[PDB]
Amino acid sequence: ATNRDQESSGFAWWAGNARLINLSGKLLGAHVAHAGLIVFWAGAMTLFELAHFIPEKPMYEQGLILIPHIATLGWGVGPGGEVVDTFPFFVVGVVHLISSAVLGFGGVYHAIRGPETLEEYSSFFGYDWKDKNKMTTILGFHLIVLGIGALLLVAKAMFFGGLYDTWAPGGGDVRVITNPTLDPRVIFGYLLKSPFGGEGWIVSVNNLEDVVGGHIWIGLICIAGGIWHILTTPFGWARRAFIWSGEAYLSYSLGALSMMGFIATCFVWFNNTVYPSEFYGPTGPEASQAQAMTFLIRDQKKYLMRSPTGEIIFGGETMRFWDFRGPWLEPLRGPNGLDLNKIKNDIQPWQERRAAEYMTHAPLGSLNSVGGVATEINSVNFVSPRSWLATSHFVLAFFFLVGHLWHAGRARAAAAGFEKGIDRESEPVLSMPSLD
Amino acid sequence: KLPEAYAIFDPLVDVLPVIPVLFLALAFVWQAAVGFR
Amino acid sequence: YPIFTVRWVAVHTLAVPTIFFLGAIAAMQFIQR
Amino acid sequence: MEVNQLGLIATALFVLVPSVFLIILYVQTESQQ
Amino acid sequence: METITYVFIFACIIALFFFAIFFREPPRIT
Amino acid sequence: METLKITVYIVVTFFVLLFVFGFLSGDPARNPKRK
Amino acid sequence: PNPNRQPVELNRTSLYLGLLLILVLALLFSSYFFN
Amino acid sequence: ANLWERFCNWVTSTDNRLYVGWFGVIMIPTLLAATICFVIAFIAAPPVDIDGIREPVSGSLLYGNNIITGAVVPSSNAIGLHFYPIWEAASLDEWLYNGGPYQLIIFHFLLGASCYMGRQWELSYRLGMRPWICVAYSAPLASAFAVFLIYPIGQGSFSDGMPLGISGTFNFMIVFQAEHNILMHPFHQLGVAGVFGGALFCAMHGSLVTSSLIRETTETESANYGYKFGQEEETYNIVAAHGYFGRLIFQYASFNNSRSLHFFLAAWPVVGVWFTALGISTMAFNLNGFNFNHSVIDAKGNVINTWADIINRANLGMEVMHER
Amino acid sequence: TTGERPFSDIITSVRYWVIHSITIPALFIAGWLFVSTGLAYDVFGTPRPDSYYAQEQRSIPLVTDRFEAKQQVETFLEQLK
Amino acid sequence: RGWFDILDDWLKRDRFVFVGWSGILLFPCAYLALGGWLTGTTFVTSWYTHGLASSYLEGCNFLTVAVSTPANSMGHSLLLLWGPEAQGDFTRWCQLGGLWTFIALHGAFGLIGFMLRQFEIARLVGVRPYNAIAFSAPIAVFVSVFLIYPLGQSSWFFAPSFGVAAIFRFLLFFQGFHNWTLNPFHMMGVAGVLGGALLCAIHGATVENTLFQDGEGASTFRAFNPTQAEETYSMVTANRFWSQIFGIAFSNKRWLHFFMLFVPVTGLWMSAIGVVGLALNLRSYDFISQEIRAAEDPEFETFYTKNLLLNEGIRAWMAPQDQPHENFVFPEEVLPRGNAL
Ligand code: CLA
Ligand code: CLA
Ligand code: CLA
Ligand code: CLA
Ligand code: CLA
Ligand SMILES: CCCCCCCCCCCCCCCC(=O)OC[C@H](COP(=O)(O)OC[C@@H](O)CO)OC(=O)CCCCCCCCCCCCCCC
Ligand SMILES: CC1=C(/C=C/C(C)=C/C=C/C(C)=C/C=C/C=C(C)/C=C/C=C(C)/C=C/C2=C(C)CCCC2(C)C)C(C)(C)CCC1
Ligand SMILES: CC1=C(/C=C/C(C)=C/C=C/C(C)=C/C=C/C=C(C)/C=C/C=C(C)/C=C/C2=C(C)CCCC2(C)C)C(C)(C)CCC1
Ligand SMILES: CC1=C(/C=C/C(C)=C/C=C/C(C)=C/C=C/C=C(C)/C=C/C=C(C)/C=C/C2=C(C)CCCC2(C)C)C(C)(C)CCC1
Ligand SMILES: CCCCCCCCCCCCCCCC(=O)O
Ligand SMILES: [Cl-]
Ligand SMILES: [Fe+2]
Repeated sequence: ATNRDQESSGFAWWAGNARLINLSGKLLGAHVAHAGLIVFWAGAMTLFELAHFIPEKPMYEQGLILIPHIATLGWGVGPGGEVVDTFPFFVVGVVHLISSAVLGFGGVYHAIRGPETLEEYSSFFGYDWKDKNKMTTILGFHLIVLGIGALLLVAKAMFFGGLYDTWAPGGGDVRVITNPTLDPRVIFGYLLKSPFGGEGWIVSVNNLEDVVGGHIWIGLICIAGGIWHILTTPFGWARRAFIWSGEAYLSYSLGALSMMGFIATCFVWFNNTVYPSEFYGPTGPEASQAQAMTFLIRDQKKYLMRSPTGEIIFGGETMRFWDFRGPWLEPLRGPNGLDLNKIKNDIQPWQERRAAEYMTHAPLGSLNSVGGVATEINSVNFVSPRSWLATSHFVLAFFFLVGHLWHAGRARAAAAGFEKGIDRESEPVLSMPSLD
Repeated sequence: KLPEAYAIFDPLVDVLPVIPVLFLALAFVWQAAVGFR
Repeated sequence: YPIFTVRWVAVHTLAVPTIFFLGAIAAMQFIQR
Repeated sequence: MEVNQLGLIATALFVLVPSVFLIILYVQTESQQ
Repeated sequence: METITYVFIFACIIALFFFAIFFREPPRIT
Repeated sequence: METLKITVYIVVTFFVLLFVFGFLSGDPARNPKRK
Repeated sequence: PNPNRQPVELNRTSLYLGLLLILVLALLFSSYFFN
Repeated sequence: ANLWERFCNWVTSTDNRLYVGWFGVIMIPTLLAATICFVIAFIAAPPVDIDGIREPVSGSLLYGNNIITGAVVPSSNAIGLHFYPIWEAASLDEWLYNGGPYQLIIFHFLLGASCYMGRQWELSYRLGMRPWICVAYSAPLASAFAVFLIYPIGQGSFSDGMPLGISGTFNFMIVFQAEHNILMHPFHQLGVAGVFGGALFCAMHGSLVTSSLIRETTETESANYGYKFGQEEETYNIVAAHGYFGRLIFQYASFNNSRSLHFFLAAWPVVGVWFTALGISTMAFNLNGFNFNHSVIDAKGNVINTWADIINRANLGMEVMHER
Repeated sequence: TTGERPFSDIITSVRYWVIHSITIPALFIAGWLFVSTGLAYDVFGTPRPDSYYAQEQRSIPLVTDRFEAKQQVETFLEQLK
Repeated sequence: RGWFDILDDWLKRDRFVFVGWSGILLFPCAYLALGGWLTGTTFVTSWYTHGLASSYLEGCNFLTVAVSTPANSMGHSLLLLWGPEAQGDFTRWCQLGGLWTFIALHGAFGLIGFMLRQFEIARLVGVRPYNAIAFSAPIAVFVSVFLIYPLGQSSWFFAPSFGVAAIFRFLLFFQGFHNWTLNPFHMMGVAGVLGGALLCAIHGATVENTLFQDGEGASTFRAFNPTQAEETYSMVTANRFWSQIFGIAFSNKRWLHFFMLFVPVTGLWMSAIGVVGLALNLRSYDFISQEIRAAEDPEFETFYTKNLLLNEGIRAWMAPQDQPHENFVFPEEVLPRGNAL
């Protein structure tokens, strides 16, 4: 029971995982068992969702968040988001469950039975947190693995059946991307766009060619950076800029993950390309514009406005959602805005069906899963999957920002040596001159 | 729905996603066995 | 170690109606509505 | 605006009378030694 | 005179902030 | 409007560069205990 | 002479706190005094 | 030394009356800009067409407002979530009319308050302190982000952000209750538990420490003079306070550890306010509070109202009046 | 402290669980029979799900007089009967 | 020794739960208030007083159960079980709202007993009774809201009903009818509560982050001894930190803890004073100058005028169901709507 009590380790039970900081084998076991937990949730949740999936009904009307992820990859779906077969969903769930059993076995072995420290057993797997070269080597290996994953998404898009394109003409279809955007100007212009209204930063990616080209760039960049970090040591500015300890690296990862969680919240709220409205449901702007367009064709068989910069837009409060772009609306949008005569005599039945269906499913609901306004009776059970994903990931991103602050401060204090409190005989403020 | 041959194990699937949460609880149970040392 | 203490009285005046009420509320959970 | 005019003197007295009081006490504290 | 009164009280509060920060009685150890 | 935009961009760039290069100028060394 | 008389004290911190209380109360209640 | 080392030593100096630091070299200009713009807008800003329907709302003192009713009106609904600096408007009149000052103030304030949190960490590092005061400050900062940034992002317009005024804040509260039923949201209930418990435990801790002060004075002088700044001995008997509080409820409900007690004092309102800020953000993505309308039906199908139905009636009354 | 046997000793004792393996089910079944037999509706005057409204009317039976509210409640209970 | 002295020694004997002389008032009254609330929320309806279901037996949950106030026609009757309204019948007593007055009166005397318990324990332990002084503020809130406010109004009906959603209704009622947010006494109450929460968080975090290293463990909680004479945290370092961060800082620990006492207690007392004003409908509903300006100028619109419109909407849409004794029949055309404004 070495380092498994407060007296030897210095950490209480509620900080008991902090006893794993200098125990590489048990730390690896904790990580592998946790990865097994993640893959287990993926497999089990996919099997649960499939067990409760009605393929005829839309996915967003049944509270699914994992089946839409597989469907966006072009697996088991056809034109218009229709589910041609459900077997690949089952395959994904089962393979994840089995792989999670394997990872759980490895995690339990390394945490319980295997060597407590990996340093004496293997020079390659043994690591010290202060060894900057070994940290950069492990970071390089993981960067190569991440680049391979991005290229796996690319390979799925170009060769293994393609991806679901909601922007495909006729109402969206599974399409093989043959011409990805390799031009660095477009790809990094997405990085250089403003995050505000009408611009939307990388969330405003609106075609799969840009998505696949950006993933080609990301995979190549990650592989190159992985090779670079295997081959090199940190420079002097890097060594003087950072704290080099396990808690410090954890805090850096926590800050990165918090930022990524906020970005994913905005992606699932605004983007309808990598989160198609066929599976995930309409966005809030999408539902409002669908309401305006449907009531317009109702009243013509609504109102129009002029916008701050002079474009023909839907009138009303939905003037705030004039930057919305959707596959069912772009055929109607002309050079100066929504071409009204082109609404009158170019409207297609699939566009009207999409607009009415997206009218009825605005992303508004309650915690007890009651749809509609908060002042309305409980006759409709619909909270949008976009709402669930955005809310949950904002909560997680904020708490991970808090964790980043906690661990970054603690890492700095522990590196400087006052994380346990102020030394009574060497209190720094006493040596400092008084402010006045 | 699941494929039909798996349908007899439909209740088990209905409890599968909750299993990681119990893992968290298990840690406290384990600590309760060791007196929270 | 006596049994009929002040602590026993406080615990049981909070405990006996608690179980009575819990049984009542469970029987309420099986009301047909 | 058509306010109550007395509000002005009210506000002024509400500022002046207590604050002056404190100032008096403070100044006579500083002159003691 | 209403706006004048509000701005005057606010300015007095800001001046009091200045005097409370930079002209405080200094805390002395022991 | 454009002169104001350039002025604000210059001011913001100056302060942000001050922040970034100040935190790169041996900031972990500036504690009272170990360095 | 009366032997029950004692000196009265108000430190500068109490002066600042009392001035803050009076001025903030005046800022709060002035709109209602004007009405 | 060169100018850069002298500047770095001045910036990170603990001998400055107010600490600057690098977070402070961002914090001071942004907060000064936000403060100056707020004071000027609160006194003298022209009316703002917040709904973009040519019906401007007057918020400044010069246009017929007092301290209570004055506000900096949020930017126009026609602006939405668009970035609206001064140079993006054709004129200063157009920028003022569309609520540009609100955007300037809130962006500068959010940046300055984030750097205030960073500056709190920075000074704690320079003084050899433990670093987690900034973690406690992250709860009101999260609340400010929720009401000024996250709720506009979820609803799609900075016109739905909280106005910078007292009556505007009340308007924000009432419209929020109308649209989201925040009172029936458990995150807001956790926030209310956080603030009520924080006030309770603040009064409790203050009264227990004041109750057990050690006699060092006479009846003719204030007891606060019994404490010397920087004295080594404790100024109150924590054992006597623990004995009192243990006899008040029972012995196991009383903290004998002052460090555990002060951690609890930090943790309760901070966690509660974290949850209420997250509640505001999650209702920004329209995940609203519990509905419970028509939850009791008789045998014949007639709805039997509850208190939740009265709440929903009030919410509908607010809803029909805040629209158009 | 205070001369009472600690709760940790009692809840880990065999005899405490022997006593409380009978009394607690008896109280639980007492509450269940209080609700399920319908005695609670009669004791507290809470209307049954078919007893909110009279068969002919759809008016809420509010009491309107201070000193005849008892007779008013009884009249409502008669007209639903 | 005399029966009084022997009883006094028995009542103040050290045990797990202190009894004292105040226990004779506190324990029965607090037990009866809590038990009455649980009984009412579990079994007792509000059908005859409010036209509402408010018990678990009717199908409500924890958020929506309440012991509701008596009917408005009861007036300010004590509604005793043996009184002229219930005439000894427990069932009619429950149906008429007698449980509300039971809980309110027993809770009031229980709060009196708890404050006397604070005084008694402070006397025997030997500490100053500042906890009782601080507890005067919750008592002031309870007396102003649950007793003084309905006594100033028409009946017990308009007091808060003892429940979660019923309290939420009480909040919305005060907004719609009193404009209680505009009241400066409520504003000082809000400042007191939020400042108390801020003081709690800031003082706890400051103490936890200025601790002296008194132990070798990385968990600092075990580095404290209750009987130690030294301070466990550095007041000098905390003062320096807050002086350089905020401009000002506490330098006197005794003044700090008195201030922590003072802020929420004063806030709650101010809010109680405002609630007394609302008991007589003496509210800060409006500013007369802005009313005149809005009457003479149809284009004048501030957030205060929008709040007045929202209050009018609350009143007209909630009054027929929240006040069913008045028999309010509001046709659709008289209900205020934004699209007719
Ligand atoms: C994702 C969650 C997670 C993971 C992976 C770990 C992992 C670990 N913790 Mg830990 N912990 C956690 C959450 C977690 N913890 C939480 C939430 C708390 C707070 C209560 C703690 C508190 C805590 C303390 C206080 C300590 C640890 C310690 C440890 C390490 C040694 C474990 C040991 O010897 O236990 C032995 C326990 C057992 C043998 C009991 C059985 C446990 C097995 C592994 C369960 C397996 C079940 C599963 C179904 C098996 C599937 C197999 C199948 C695939 C074939 C280990 C790496 C210790 C440490 O740091 O060591 C130095 C230590 O002292 N933890
Ligand atoms: C990848 C993420 C990550 C990792 C690896 C760590 C790792 C660590 N953290 Mg950390 N932390 C994180 C994220 C992370 N943290 C985040 C996001 C926050 C902000 C909330 C924190 C806040 C935090 C604090 C405040 C502290 C740590 C500490 C620690 C150390 C010991 C942890 C331990 O034993 O916990 C044991 C685990 C528990 C006691 C369980 C906690 C239960 C959680 C809070 C509630 C879960 C609710 C759940 C989602 C829903 C309900 C479940 C249901 C069953 C009821 C360890 C190095 C400690 C430290 O500094 O040690 C050096 C410490 O004091 N962490
Ligand atoms: C993060 C993952 C990870 C890491 C770093 C390690 C690291 C280690 N393991 Mg371990 N292990 C893991 C996961 C991991 N394991 C899992 C999941 C299991 C369950 C199957 C095991 C089961 C296991 C056993 C039973 C033993 C080890 C041992 C060892 C040590 C020596 C291994 C060696 O010499 O490899 C040399 C290199 C190889 C054998 C080549 C491996 C090639 C792999 C299998 C191909 C994988 C392809 C691809 C990456 C798969 C992606 C999966 C991913 C997406 C989830 C070393 C410290 C041994 C030990 O502790 O020594 C005393 C030992 O006896 N491991
Ligand atoms: C998981 C990813 C990861 C991580 C953790 C690291 C970690 C590291 N890299 Mg690195 N790297 C990576 C991937 C990664 N790399 C990849 C994929 C590549 C290939 C492009 C490189 C190429 C690379 C080079 C060429 C160098 C490093 C270096 C370093 C070290 C110093 C880090 C530093 O100060 O930069 C912190 C970041 C900055 C100083 C950039 C300025 C900060 C700007 C202003 C922030 C702007 C972002 C803002 C928040 C908005 C976001 C959107 C934006 C795109 C507009 C550190 C060990 C250096 C080193 O020491 O080499 C050994 C070095 O010279 N890396
Ligand atoms: C700490 C003890 C305590 C206190 C202070 C109260 C206080 C109260 N109870 Mg209460 N109660 C208690 C314990 C207590 N109760 C217990 C233990 C029970 C359970 C049996 C009850 C059950 C109960 C019910 C069922 C009801 C009350 C009610 C009341 C209220 C009005 C009672 C009244 O008018 O009596 C006045 C009587 C006295 C003050 C006694 C004075 C005795 C004098 C000093 C001695 C002289 C009397 C003389 C000897 C008798 C001669 C009579 C002869 C001439 C005919 C009041 C707030 C009523 C209520 O809340 O209505 C809403 C109600 O209906 N109580
Ligand atoms: C660059 C960093 C940013 C700088 C921010 C500057 C913030 C200024 C803080 C307030 C200074 C004035 C304090 C006077 C009072 C003063 O000088 O007090 C100083 C005093 C020092 O206490 P000691 O312990 O030294 O006093 C012990 C005995 O002498 C008791 O009398 O501190 C306190 O009592 C703190 C509690 C009151 C804290 C008051 C905060 C109120 C904030 C503002 C509220 C009104 C706003 C109205 C808006 C119109
Ligand atoms: C270290 C540690 C820990 C942790 C642990 C862990 C975290 C683990 C993991 C684990 C895991 C992660 C596991 C997993 C498992 C799994 C399994 C074992 C599975 C299997 C599967 C199967 C058998 C399948 C089946 C089927 C199919 C085929 C399909 C259809 C459906 C069904 C389901 C029927 C804790 C915290 C406690 C604390 C202390 C120590
Ligand atoms: C896939 C995709 C794509 C692409 C993308 C990309 C291309 C990306 C990249 C990205 C990137 C490329 C990023 C980057 C980032 C960075 C960062 C985020 C940074 C950070 C930094 C830091 C953190 C620092 C800090 C500091 C300071 C400030 C000072 C001194 C100290 C220190 C060092 C701490 C697109 C959209 C087209 C389309 C869709 C899909
Ligand atoms: C009124 C009246 C009376 C009285 C009575 C009494 C005194 C009663 C009692 C009663 C009682 C004494 C009852 C109890 C109840 C209880 C219950 C019903 C409970 C519940 C619970 C629960 C449900 C739990 C919860 C929880 C918590 C809070 C935390 C954690 C989590 C959970 C959720 C588990 C007399 C006859 C004298 C006279 C006439 C009138
Ligand atoms: C000190 C900070 C405040 C700065 C505010 C500056 C406002 C300047 C407004 C100038 C508008 C002049 C427009 C000229 C023509 C144009 O280019 O649009
Ligand atoms: Cl409004
Ligand atoms: Fe304290």
